[PDB]
Amino acid sequence: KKHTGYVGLKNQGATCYMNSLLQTLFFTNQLRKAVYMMPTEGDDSSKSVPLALQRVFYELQHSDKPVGTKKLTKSFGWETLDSFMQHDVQEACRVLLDNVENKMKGTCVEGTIPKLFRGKMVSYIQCKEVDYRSDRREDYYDIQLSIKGKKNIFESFVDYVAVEQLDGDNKYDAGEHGLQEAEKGVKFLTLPPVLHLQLMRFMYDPQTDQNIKINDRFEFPEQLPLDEFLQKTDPKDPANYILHAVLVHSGDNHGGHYVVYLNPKGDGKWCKFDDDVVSRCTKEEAIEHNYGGHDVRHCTNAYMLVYIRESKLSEVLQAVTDHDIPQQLVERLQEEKRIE
Amino acid sequence: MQIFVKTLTGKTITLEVEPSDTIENVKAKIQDKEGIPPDQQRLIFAGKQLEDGRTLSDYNIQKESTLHLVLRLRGG
Repeated sequence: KKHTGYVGLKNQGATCYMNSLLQTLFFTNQLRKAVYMMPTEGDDSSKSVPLALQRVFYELQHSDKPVGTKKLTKSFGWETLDSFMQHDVQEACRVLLDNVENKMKGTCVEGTIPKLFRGKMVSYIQCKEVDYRSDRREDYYDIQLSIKGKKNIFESFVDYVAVEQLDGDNKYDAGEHGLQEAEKGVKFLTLPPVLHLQLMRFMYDPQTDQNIKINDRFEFPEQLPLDEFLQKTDPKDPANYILHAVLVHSGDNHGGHYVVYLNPKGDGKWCKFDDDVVSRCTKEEAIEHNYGGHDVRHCTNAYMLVYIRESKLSEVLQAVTDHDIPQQLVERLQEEKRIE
Repeated sequence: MQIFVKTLTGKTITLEVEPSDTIENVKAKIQDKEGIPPDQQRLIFAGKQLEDGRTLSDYNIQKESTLHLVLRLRGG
C-alpha cells in the first residue's frame, strides 16, 4: 500500500468528529509546536484537555499504530450518556481552541491561536430616510458561508459582503429616529493565516417541521483568491489561500460519520484520514468528490474547509521535530507508558 | 437594545434584547422569528460559542453586535 507516513486514530465508534479535528489541528504545525510548549507539568491528567492534546499529538508524531484518545475524550467530556455520543466538528473546534487558547495565556506561547486563526470584519449600517450611520468592527475565528442557491465559495463570499436591505420586521434601531429602513453590509478587514470555513449545510424545513442537511452541489477550489472581499488590500501580501483540509460529513443533522482529507505539506499530495486508516488519494477524491449534489454518496460532502495563506504557508507548516518537544513532557508521557 | 443575528442563509435579522437576557432567551427569540428550535441552535460571537445560562452582558454583546447562528451536523 502506498506509503503515507502518517498514522490514524482509533475508531471507538463515536470518536470520528474528534479524530477528524485532531488530524486537522495536528497538521497545523505551528499550532502543534505551541501546544507542545504549554506548561502542563502541574496538570491533573484526568482533567486536563491541554495535556491530553499534547499526548495525542505526541503519539501522532511518534506512533506506528493507530493512536488512542481516551484521556482527551474523558477530559473534553462530550461523549457521555447525558450529552450524546455524536457531535459537530466545528463545535468541537470552537471549544477545543478556546480551551487551549486560555491555557496558553501568560506563557511563552500566549496569543498563538488568535495569531493563526483570528480575523477582523466590519459591519456598516446607513439609514435610507434619515441621515444616520454606524459601523461596528468584530473579530472572527471562522467564517460561516451560506450555500443554498450558491454554486461555489466565490459566490458565497460575494453574497457575504453584499449589501442587504434592513426593512419590514428587520428595520434598524436608529437611536432617536426609532426603527428605520437601512442598508447593511459587511467587509473583511483582515483574513488570518489559517482560514476555517464552515459551510452552512443545513436549514429548517417547515414542511416537515425539522432541520435537515443541505446536500446540494457546492464547489470549492484548490487556490482561493480573496483580495476582492477586503476593504483594503496589501500589495505586498495578497490574500491568496491554498486548500489544506476538507472535513467531510456523511449523514444528516442528527448523526453520521466524519473523515478528513488533508495535504499536510500544502503541496497537493493528499491523503484521506478515516479514523484508523490513512490512505493516499487524488485531488479529485478530496476536492470534486466532496462537492455534494450526487442525487451514502448523496449525503456525503464537505462541511468544513481549511485554507492557508500562501505567504504564511512555510511558517504555518514549518517542520516539527523532537527538538520542539520539551524533555519534561517527553518524560511524563513515557512514564505513563511504562507504568502500564 | 437591538442586536443582529446572521441566519442559516446568511441574511441579517434584528433581535430586541436586554443585556440581562440569557442565551436561552435569545434562542427563544430566534425561534419566534425564524422558527428554529432552541435545542438545535448554536450562536457564535467573536469565535466563541455562547453558553446557555450566561447573559449577553457576560460576553460584552452590545447594540449592533452580530451573532452567527449555526446548527449541527453530528457524526461519530
